[PDB]
Amino acid sequence: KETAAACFERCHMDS
Amino acid sequence: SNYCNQMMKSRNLTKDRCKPVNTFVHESLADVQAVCSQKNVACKNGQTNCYQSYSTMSITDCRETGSSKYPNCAYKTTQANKHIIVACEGNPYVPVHFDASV
Repeated sequence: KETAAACFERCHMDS
Repeated sequence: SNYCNQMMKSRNLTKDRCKPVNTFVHESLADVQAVCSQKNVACKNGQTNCYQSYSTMSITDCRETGSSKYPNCAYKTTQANKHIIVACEGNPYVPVHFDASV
């Protein structure tokens, strides 16, 4: 299962 | 296609549905994680585990058009420099939700 922290990075980070 | 249509699909937000709204942050992961120890603010839902960045950050807002529907999701792309508000949780205390930008 994808963690809540991993989900936030996949959905929101684009450095 | 536009950045939003491209990135929403690449990041698995629109491969299996169309998500109405999503924001992408053009800052390092570490600079976003740093917001969890910045300005404590209330979340939209009333919880108190939200934090606002001191600085404005480079962000792209993606929002579905009025006629957009799966599988042909269509997005309007808006680029801006705004402060971000994230909800944080856990050990380490890290971002778990993107609440808003201001």
